[PDB]
Order: sequence, then C-alpha cells, then structure tokens
Amino acid sequence: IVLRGPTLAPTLDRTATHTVTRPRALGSFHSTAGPAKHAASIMAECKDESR
Amino acid sequence: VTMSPESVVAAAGGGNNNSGYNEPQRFALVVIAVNHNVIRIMNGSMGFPIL
Repeated sequence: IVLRGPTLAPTLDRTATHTVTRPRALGSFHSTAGPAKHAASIMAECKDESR
Repeated sequence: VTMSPESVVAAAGGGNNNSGYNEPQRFALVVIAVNHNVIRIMNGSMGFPIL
C-alpha cells in the first residue's frame, strides 16, 4: 500500500474579526503664533487754552 | 525652466502636411517626487507613526 507524508492542515487563528481601524496619530507642523497687540487708542479732553 | 526656440515656433501653427505642428500646440508641465515613509505594525493594525 502507498506510503507518503500525511497532509496536515493548520487551523485556529482568526481572520476578519472585530474590525477596529484606529491607526491615526494626531499632530502636524505649521506656523507657531502671531505677535500682535494694540492699545486703547488715545483720549483727548482739553480745551479753554489753559496755558 | 526655460523653453526652446523649437518649442516657441511649434506652438503656433503654419506647419505643412505631416509635420506635427500644423495645428497650434499646447504644452503642460508635470513634476513627480519619490519620498520615504515609515510604517509601524502592532496589535494587528497598520498605521503611520509619524503621519
């Protein structure tokens, strides 16, 4: 009778189970900030020519 | 990039039969770049660690 290496099929594991899909990592590179500021304009209360 | 006198004269028409530039010719510019990236594999997921 014919003799040969028996064929064994691996089993177990898990394929396409409980898809998560969360690989994103937040963060990027762009400009830092802007150094801008302003004062409260200029007030003027003067009349009568007090020298 | 600087064009060529052949290009500037072939842009207009006036070419004779079987000349290719019989009709006015239009040109476009294309730029390609090949860059490097890193892919991290962990917990059965694929994602860029640097984005």
